[PDB]
Amino acid sequence: IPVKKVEYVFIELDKMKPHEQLVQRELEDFIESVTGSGIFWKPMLLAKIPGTDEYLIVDGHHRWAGLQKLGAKRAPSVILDYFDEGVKVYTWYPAFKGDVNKVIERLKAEGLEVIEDEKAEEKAEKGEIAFALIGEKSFAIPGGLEEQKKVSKVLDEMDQAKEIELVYYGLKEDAKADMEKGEIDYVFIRKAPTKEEVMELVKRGEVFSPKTTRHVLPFIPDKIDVKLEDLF
Ligand code: NA
Repeated sequence: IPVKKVEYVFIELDKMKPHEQLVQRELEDFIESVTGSGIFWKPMLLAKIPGTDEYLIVDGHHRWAGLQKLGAKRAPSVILDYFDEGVKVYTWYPAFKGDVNKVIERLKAEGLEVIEDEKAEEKAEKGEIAFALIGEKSFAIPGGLEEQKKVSKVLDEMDQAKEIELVYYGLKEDAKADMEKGEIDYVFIRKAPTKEEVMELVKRGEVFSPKTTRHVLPFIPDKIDVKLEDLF
């Protein structure tokens, strides 16, 4: 898709509402980058929540949260019509380099079930279980939203402890191709939400587990060049 210079507008951070949780490494990396470079270059993508003067964060949770942590006030933003057909939503695929037996033990310690099930991926994609865990073997992790959050918490902890390397793939096919090559061991598969589900969630004040949405527009917003000091 084409890159397009789009006009941004500064929006106050306190008007932005998240729809998903954070990955600690991504939060800390953003803070390190923006303070080290002094430049904010990737605009927030926002959509107004109907009946309010608040915005759904479409893209930029880690940027918003990092700026809030730094004590900033505003961020450059592109305002979208969320239900325009050009706005599409997919998901991310958490994958790891590491020992699946250690991951499974940690998942079970958090009260999750991990069940060998050759239909796990199909069930996950239908929204019937929290995640499928797919590699040499195929496991179902039953549940829904709360169980997805428990899985993600374990992964973030193991990422921080360097027990695994935790990476997020945009495309399931890419994760599977890298597993074939021996670059990753297992991938977690869940169903993407619909846009209607995202907006319903933010309207009730709730959030998904980290990296639940991956939004795509008909164009790529060109990068911008805003000084960090201008956000305060
Ligand atoms: Na997202």
